[PDB]
Amino acid sequence: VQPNMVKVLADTVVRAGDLDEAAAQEALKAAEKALQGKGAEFDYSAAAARLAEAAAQLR
Amino acid sequence: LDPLVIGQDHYDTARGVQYVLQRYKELKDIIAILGMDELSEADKLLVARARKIQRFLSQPFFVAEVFTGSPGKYVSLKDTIAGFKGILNGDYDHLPEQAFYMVGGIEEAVEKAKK
Amino acid sequence: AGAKEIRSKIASIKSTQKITNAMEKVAVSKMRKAQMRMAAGRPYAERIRQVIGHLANANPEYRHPFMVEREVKRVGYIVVSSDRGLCGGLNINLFKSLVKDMSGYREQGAEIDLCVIGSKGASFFRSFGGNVVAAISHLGEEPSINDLIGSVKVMLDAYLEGRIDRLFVVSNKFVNTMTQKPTVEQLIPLHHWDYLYEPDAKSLLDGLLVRYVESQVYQAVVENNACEQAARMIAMKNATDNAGELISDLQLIYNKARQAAITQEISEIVGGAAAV
Repeated sequence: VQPNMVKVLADTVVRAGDLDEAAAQEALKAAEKALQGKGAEFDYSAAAARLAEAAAQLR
Repeated sequence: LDPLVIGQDHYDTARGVQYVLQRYKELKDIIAILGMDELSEADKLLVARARKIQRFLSQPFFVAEVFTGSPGKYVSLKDTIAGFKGILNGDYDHLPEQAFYMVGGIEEAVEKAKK
Repeated sequence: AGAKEIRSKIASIKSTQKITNAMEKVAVSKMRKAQMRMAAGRPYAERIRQVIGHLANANPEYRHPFMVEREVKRVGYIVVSSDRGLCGGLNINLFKSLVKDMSGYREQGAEIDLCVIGSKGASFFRSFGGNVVAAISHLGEEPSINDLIGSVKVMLDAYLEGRIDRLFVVSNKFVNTMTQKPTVEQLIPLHHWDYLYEPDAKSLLDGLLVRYVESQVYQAVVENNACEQAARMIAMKNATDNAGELISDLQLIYNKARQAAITQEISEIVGGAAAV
């Protein structure tokens, strides 16, 4: 509130710990894992370059 | 193939099958390039019915038992009309596509689906 | 070879060209639907930022952990990606920028945690070995902010527990209908009258900041959807144009085959008539 303006910064759904925690546990559970990769791979760059050049031949 | 020679029910069933098959022919090439999921709700439903109709047109013949291994089937005009009207009207949208191939009358498709 | 099969190829490609031309207009319509949803989210976030800025200045006695930087070796990223394909380089250019910035931290000896939105991002980390800590996928073309609560909370708790030192969101920015720019944006490390602060000003801050980060992630997700439809419009325009070239090449081959068939038939008619 202000002397010449009023704002209600609403919520789409009730925000409470019992509802809030279930979504976080589901996000942790939904993280599919098949291989424990180091994240230090160089392959990302080779495949990115391969596809980026292919996308240029397409136009 | 005239309503004054075969009646309106047979004529409409025959033209209904032809309309569905003609529409599927122009959608077939799209699915091969973009896939079935890129089509509309109406097209997805129509393609499933067209593939069922296409298989329900098949029939084992007594003179062909030497090639097919399975026994021959004789299907009357009323049984034929009832089967195509049911597939066109959606009475078999729940049956799998494979249930209509080489069976005979429409009840044989219902029985094959359970196997 | 035969003039019959060439006509079938021309018809097959012409049927395909008709639907790719239709999909371009569909992508534009969905792009306009996304642009109005981007504009509808702006009046909330700008007011929360205005309130946060005033409260943090009016109450110097408290500084929320999000407003102070810890110079340590562990970082987090929220990656926004599409679920569907048919995009003219949208995910490829984004992953290229992600890998470019991630390498700076890998080389500086810092560890990295990842949060993933969309099936294309999940497939990239699943195939290359990324250590994803939270994931979500198959969201609608019109996403709801309540679906983001879980994925954002997992990333916020890790910062509050001191496990993450800095958090960034990676997504595409809508520069104009023809241009989508891949970007990495920081999140967590953010008139002379006071409010009455009915509940504790410190308590209000601890709540308003969480709503601000979620509103930034939601705006990034909605803007990425507008970029996805713009990338799809361009991709279907190019697919329509490439089909036109294939039709043109086949038409020249067909005309050459048409002329050869008439010439051969006349050779056979003249040859047979000369022997009779």
